Amino acid sequence: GNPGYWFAGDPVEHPDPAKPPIVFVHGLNGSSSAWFDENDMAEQAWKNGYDAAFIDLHPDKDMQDNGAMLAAKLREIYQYFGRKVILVSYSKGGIDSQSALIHHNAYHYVERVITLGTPHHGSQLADLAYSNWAGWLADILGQKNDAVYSLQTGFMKSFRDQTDNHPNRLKTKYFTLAGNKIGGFGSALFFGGVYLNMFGENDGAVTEKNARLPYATNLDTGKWDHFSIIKGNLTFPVFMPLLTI
Repeated sequence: GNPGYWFAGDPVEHPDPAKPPIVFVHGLNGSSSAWFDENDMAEQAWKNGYDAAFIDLHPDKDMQDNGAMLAAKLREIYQYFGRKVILVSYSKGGIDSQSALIHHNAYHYVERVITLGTPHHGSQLADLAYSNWAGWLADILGQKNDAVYSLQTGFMKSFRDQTDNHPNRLKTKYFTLAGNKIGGFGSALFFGGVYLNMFGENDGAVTEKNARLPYATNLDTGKWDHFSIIKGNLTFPVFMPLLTI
């Protein structure tokens, strides 16, 4: 995509003050198109009466650069909607989200954060990419860069240390969703799944245990793989009750 660029979705037919706008945050090596290409998430939000905005952050930069950018654009989005937004963030987007709120003081603009298959404790596949490059691994992760590097478990352990004890952490409600379904036969997540099976239950890219935050409302592991977890028809109804206050 185009980093820094954000746009609002179609205006809701029947607006509701009880329904905060949702800012959708993509993952690693992605863009706002993740919510639209072969995905009905944008439609799920709009048809259920939710206003929304979609942002392109860096597909190739770490949570610090993405956190700073996201925090900057959240100020503009807050001004656009005239109220606090909910973040629905996928994969690395969940980490960029926390960085924005905690380390870049974006908490002022956000009601709550819902993370979908975010490797909050790092990716063993990212560890593998920086030890053994696999052809199939490029399909799950994208090509090696600062963003993939920032997903290593060692790097994430350090991020966790500096974030989980920060005073700003307590100012926002966190919710996590995680999958236990490995990629279907013929998908790159089949390989990632059987590899991650050495570590535990996983969605083909992130282990269920690494997709959680100690202080978050950790929603019961669903039968989703890393790609199916962002499919609107599958997970929007699941986190829809959380889209309140």
